[PDB]
Amino acid sequence: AAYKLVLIRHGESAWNLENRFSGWYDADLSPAGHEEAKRGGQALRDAGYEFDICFTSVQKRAIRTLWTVLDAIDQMWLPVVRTWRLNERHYGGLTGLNKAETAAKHGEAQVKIWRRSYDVPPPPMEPDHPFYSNISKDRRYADLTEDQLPSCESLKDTIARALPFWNEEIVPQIKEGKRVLIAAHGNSLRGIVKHLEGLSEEAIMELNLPTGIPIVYELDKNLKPIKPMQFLGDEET
Amino acid sequence: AYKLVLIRHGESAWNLENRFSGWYDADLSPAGHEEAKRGGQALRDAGYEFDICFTSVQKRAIRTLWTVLDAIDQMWLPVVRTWRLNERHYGGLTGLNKAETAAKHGEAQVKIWRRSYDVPPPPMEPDHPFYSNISKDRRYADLTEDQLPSCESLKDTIARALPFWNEEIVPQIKEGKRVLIAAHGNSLRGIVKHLEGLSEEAIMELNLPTGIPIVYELDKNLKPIKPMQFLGD
Ligand SMILES: O=C(O)c1sc(-c2ccc(Cl)cc2)cc1NS(=O)(=O)c1ccc(-c2ccccc2)cc1
Ligand SMILES: [Cl-]
Repeated sequence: AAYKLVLIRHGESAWNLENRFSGWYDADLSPAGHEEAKRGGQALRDAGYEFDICFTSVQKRAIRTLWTVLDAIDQMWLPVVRTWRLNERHYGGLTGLNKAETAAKHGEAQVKIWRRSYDVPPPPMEPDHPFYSNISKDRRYADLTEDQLPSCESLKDTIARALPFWNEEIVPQIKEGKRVLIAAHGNSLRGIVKHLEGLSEEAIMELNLPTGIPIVYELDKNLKPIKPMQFLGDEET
Repeated sequence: AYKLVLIRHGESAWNLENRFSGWYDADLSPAGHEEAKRGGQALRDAGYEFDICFTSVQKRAIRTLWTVLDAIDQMWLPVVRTWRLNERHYGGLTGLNKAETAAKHGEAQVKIWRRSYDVPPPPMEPDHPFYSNISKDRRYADLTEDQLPSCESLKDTIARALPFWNEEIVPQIKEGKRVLIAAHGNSLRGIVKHLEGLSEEAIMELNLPTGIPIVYELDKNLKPIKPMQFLGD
């Protein structure tokens, strides 16, 4: 095919072990998540993959995933572009709560609604939230407009702010012939896959990308996949 | 009162910093990595904040920057890589230790290369074990035939570093962005010579320490207001 695109979702994070909602909280990879990224990078290396430009988020679990991959494929010299628009979904007032605290505060009915809904956001992250200043006041978002900095996101919102970066910055590079690697998060990559494959809301909500695994798209010149996404790695994985 | 921070990477693998590593893409040794950690330590203790980072395309510098960014919790910063910040290209000497250099070319010629600002070493020829490894490396594929060196005098090195400084770094400094630069001995020499208006002899005598933040305070014309200061204990 004309073009080749590779995606990778970061592995386990420090708060995954605590089953706390991270969202825009900047949790690091756990040691296992780091090893996952090493194995994904080794897979890209064994297949001889070469890239020309990399995109990631401003969250260190994704950036460290990208770094680990670039180390394993000996392409640390590649240009790297970071953007908030590839960040994980913003989980609003749920940020920092674990599974038990979430169920305790909101009830399983409300939680089920948030789980299966495409466009209903979680509560907003208010100024008295324990991570409000940690996230909303982080200088890395200093240049965001008031309507750009979310207090909370539905999956719809997440995709709606990821896809402008895709269209305006990634698509031109792919059509320039550059081999792109995107290292990001479950829900931002969902936005990209939903656009690539023309998936429905239900279908994208049922899609769970595996972690630490290179995802390969073969694309024609209009960036339509010519075959299903392919996972790279040993036969087991 | 702009703030500019430079950091020179530390020790590379296989003693290659005592072997004219130049454009060979040697990785840091564990000790050189530890050095970068200590420098990042120092910067975080001091509460330094950056807005943009510049480095070479060589992994010992890149990994140094990565280690600093990790230590100061600023991995989200934008990073620009450029070959123009590469270490000096030592041509045919690349990879040889001091004894092998003397044995191959003689003490008199080696002293001349050591002390001269504008006499390059001999070119890296196809028989050199690094010739195809460096000259056919994909990251240089866009360089014009005049741009890809086979060897560099110190003069050459500074001459290709300065256009990047003037065209890319200066405008960021003038916008008030706090710049971090992680690079190599001789490209950083280029920056320092331009900053302090040093002479050729002076720049050849200056030996920047490794793994230590080097802090510059510049006025509205990018002229240092005081000597460079080092960050540590
Ligand atoms: O079970 C399920 O898959 C989901 S998804 C979901 C949900 C999705 C979107 C919104 Cl906005 C709100 C909620 C709720 C549940 N149920 S849960 O028991 O309360 C639960 C709560 C947290 C976790 C967790 C585990 C690791 C790291 C971080 C969090 C797992 C489960
Ligand atoms: Cl980077």
